[PDB]
Amino acid sequence: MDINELIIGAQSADKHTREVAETQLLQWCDSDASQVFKALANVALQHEASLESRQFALLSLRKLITMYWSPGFESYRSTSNVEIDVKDFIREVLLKLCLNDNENTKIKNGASYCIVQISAVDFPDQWPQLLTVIYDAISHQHSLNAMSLLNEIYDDVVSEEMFFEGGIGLATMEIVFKVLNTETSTLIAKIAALKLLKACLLQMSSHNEYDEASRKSFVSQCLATSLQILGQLLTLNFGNVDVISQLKFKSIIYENLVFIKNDFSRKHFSSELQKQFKIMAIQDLENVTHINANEPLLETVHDCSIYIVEFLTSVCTLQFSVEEMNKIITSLTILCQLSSETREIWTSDFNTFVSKETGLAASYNVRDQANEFFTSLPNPQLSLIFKVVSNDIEHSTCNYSTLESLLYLLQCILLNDDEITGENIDQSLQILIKTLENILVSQEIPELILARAILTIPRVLDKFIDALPDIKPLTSAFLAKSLNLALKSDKELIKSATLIAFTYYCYFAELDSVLGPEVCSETQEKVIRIINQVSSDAEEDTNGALMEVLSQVISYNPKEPHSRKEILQAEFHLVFTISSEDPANVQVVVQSQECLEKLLDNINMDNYKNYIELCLPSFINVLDSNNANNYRYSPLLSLVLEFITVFLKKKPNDGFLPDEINQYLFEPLAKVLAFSTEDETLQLATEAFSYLIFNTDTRAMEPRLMDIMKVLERLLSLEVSDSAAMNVGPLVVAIFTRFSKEIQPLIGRILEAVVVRLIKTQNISTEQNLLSVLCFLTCNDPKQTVDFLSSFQIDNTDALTLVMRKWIEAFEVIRGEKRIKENIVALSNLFFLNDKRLQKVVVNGVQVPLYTKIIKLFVSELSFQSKITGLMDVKESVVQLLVRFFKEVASKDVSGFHCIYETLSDSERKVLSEAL
Amino acid sequence: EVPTFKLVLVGDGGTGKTTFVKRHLTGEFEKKYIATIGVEVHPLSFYTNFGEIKFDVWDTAGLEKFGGLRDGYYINAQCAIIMFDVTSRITYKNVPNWHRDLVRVCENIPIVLCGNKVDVKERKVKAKTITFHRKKNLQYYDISAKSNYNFEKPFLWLARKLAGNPQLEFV
Ligand SMILES: Nc1nc2c(ncn2[C@@H]2O[C@H](COP(=O)(O)OP(=O)(O)OP(=O)(O)O)[C@@H](O)[C@H]2O)c(=O)[nH]1
Ligand SMILES: [Mg+2]
Repeated sequence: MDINELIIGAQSADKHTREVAETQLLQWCDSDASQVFKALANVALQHEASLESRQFALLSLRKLITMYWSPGFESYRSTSNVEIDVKDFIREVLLKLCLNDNENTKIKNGASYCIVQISAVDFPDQWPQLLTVIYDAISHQHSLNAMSLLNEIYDDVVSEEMFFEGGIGLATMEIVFKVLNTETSTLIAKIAALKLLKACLLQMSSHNEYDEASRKSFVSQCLATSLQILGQLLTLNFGNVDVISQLKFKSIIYENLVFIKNDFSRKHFSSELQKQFKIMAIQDLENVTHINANEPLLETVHDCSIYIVEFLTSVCTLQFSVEEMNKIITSLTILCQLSSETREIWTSDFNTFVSKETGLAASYNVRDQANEFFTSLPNPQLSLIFKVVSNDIEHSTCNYSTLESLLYLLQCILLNDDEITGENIDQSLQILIKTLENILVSQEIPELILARAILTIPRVLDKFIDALPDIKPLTSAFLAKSLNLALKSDKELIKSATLIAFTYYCYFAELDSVLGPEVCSETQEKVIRIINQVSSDAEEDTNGALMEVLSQVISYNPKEPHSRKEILQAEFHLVFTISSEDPANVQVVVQSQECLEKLLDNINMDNYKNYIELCLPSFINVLDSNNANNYRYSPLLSLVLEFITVFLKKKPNDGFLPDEINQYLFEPLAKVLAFSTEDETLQLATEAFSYLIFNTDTRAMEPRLMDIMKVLERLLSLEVSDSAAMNVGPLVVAIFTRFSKEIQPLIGRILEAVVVRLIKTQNISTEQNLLSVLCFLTCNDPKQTVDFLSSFQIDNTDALTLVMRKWIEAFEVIRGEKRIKENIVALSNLFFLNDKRLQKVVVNGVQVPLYTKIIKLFVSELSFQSKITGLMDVKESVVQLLVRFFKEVASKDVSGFHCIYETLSDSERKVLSEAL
Repeated sequence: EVPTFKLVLVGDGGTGKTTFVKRHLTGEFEKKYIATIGVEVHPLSFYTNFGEIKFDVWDTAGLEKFGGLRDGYYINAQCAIIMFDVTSRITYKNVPNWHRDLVRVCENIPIVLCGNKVDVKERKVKAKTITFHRKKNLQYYDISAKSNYNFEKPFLWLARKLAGNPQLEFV
């Protein structure tokens, strides 16, 4: 009965006290909600209570409101007791808490959340006092608490029907404009008003393609007024004594402008205002860069600069004056400079550098926004600004404090798709490449400047490949220098920069044709050495970059009569080691699959023997080392299985797989299929084993038939999951296609196993896979299959009737044409047997003959078509199967079809007659 | 004397919060989705080169029908993890609501965004996950409970942010 005891016990970590406290609370409030709500409001209003208890009171009141307030909630509970006298009290309590400036932020947040929850039903028509008090407080007292409350109200509960047709929109817009226009309102009040403006713009933007003049005129007027006010505010100035608040003010202003520009029609945002705010934003970059010379301050500086650069990116389609362009460059150089913390992090841990440069870093600095800005520029502005940045680089060669940022802007410009062309770029680019060469040649250069030089040179060569006449010797020289400076230094950051530069060279230049075979071989050796040196400390998705670079390296692997065996062996050693370390990284896994595929596209039955002894013993050792844990799930085991299946699947088309690989793989694959239980492991092992069986020479596999059969029996026996059993199809297909003569004595075991698993399994996809297996068995030898199914019995009941029931039920459930064709051909083969022992079984889904139901289902399929198992792929459409079936039937094999047709509906007979 | 930090796990159902916590607690991994009622409090102990860090993880229910008084648990919390399954884009779309409810009860706490089960099929949310954290200064980690891809990274980052020593590392 003591609310304080309940709200204390409910916060306890132990299970017993918390559950009993919550149960007591819910039982009490279901008995009399009016007392519980009043007590919660009181203990929320008692300033003497602990903050944790007040906040728990508010957050519990929020939940109780969701359940016992009034109908219309999707979770409203019947038999409430909240009379209006309690609602009127707690509404006043909430609208007192939510704007009492002395209250701690957590209590104000809780009160605002409760008000929003109430307003999800009671707003606005039931509680006009809410809006009256908010508007009074905002317009007369500039109470930013009420502005925050209204902003949170627009977020959750206000909808466009309330905004446009209701009084919410006009009144809110007028109040916001009144607050912004008055200079008396404090800067924080202006920030809150601009946040309300942003929420109103989001309301106006959520709906689009309006069809009501009552809205369009209002939207246009509000947009014109808001743009005028934002221009006035940006023309207003401050004493620079509260610079963080000024930075927030500018940040929210340009957030509003970027929202208007990017998510509204161009009609309402005049190009003259575009040109004005362009100049304003450039002046604000200049102001922010001067302010930056004065840690939270730097953070807000970067946040404001991100929004300003975003606005310039939106405006970027406009023309930039040369002085405005120079101001933009001079500001972005100061803003794109690496913070000392990031410089230290990159120097100490090159893995962060690799993550950032690969684009996988969980961050978004001003640098990325500048990249977006330069990427979006149009061709004339891009061509002008490239000259500016190149000139600034040339003048700042000795200014190492800023040169890195200039190289980053140059890189961002060169990432732009548009091809830079102009009056006199040729002289500029020659000076630029000479400067980059001097940077590489120089000594005692800071490692980040050198790393930016190393990655910028590939962009320079790529962008201007159509203009450099000496592109080949320059590319060769720069690649040689990038590799040498990585080999001859212990800064792993430089090595990572060099390998990233190498993959950028691979993405634009055909190195294997411009460098020549010997230079290509030597560069492959240098890159694999660099990767080997780096791999000893790779982490945080550095391995993904190493795998990508190794893929590019192996993509230039020379022809078979000239390839160096040692280089290939080192390449395989690296692709194996780097993927065995950190094996769980899915990107590393898939890139290693692609690397192995690339490394096995150039194989033949002569060199495949050498490939076996290189690759297979590494996989066999992992399979052996996983035997102790019963081949349970492990990323390394799945990785080696996914490598074995690729090595098998990349067979030489000249003929069968060598016996050596079979002798290597058969024992561990048999063991893993006989002992493992994990679904993924069994699936991968079955995928490998089935392909090995399908592509092994007949004379080599013949002695192992008993082992294969035992493995199949275990793999479909009950101690393995049905989802893993789904893969049984390919193994049986491979067995039959390989042992086309030896299966005759043991085929009965296969049929017994298939039928028993079919009748045991519940899983739909497993049922379909076993049906496909049984279909293949019947189509291969219908007589033996029917003889075994009819003669063999399960649980003292013949299998035949049960399998017919399940087969027809599943066929009625089956979908997709690929599976339908197999059932079509199987049932047609069964019909063509013309043996009474089948057709005399009665079946129902009215009880009818089994053949009668077969042909009825076939007719139903023909009606439907009128409008992935692949175990019996013939690449022939179902229509010709149907027409050949019905024409063979009409050839009068058994006279019953005429009686059935006359029994069937006239419409179906007409459909058959019109189809053939 | 041993420091202790309260951790609240949030995220929709099916995102493997319970499997993640159980893996940390015992090393076992349970394959069958069983719903969570209320919250379970599990003490996790991580040894470091600078003593012991002992999180008290609150595995909050991710189902609204079972999230009774869920907001009542975030009080006086010191860190949070927002879990979402990359296989269910709706969970990522609902992540902002989880962040809102976390920052309402305990503002400015260090919060980690974790995309669970990257191993299932292929990523269904791709790189859109970067969009949310980049503005609110969260750190996004691909993690999983079927494979230990990054299972220790969230706790390591939280320990670094709470103990104030970026050089701390688990052993
Ligand atoms: N493939 C895969 N499955 C996983 C992984 N983690 C968990 N699962 C499975 O997905 C489900 C997750 O269950 P829970 O951990 O209870 O999920 P939850 O969202 O925390 O559930 P509640 O606590 O009830 O909200 C279970 O079936 C797990 O076995 C993972 O990394 N990979
Ligand atoms: Mg659960």
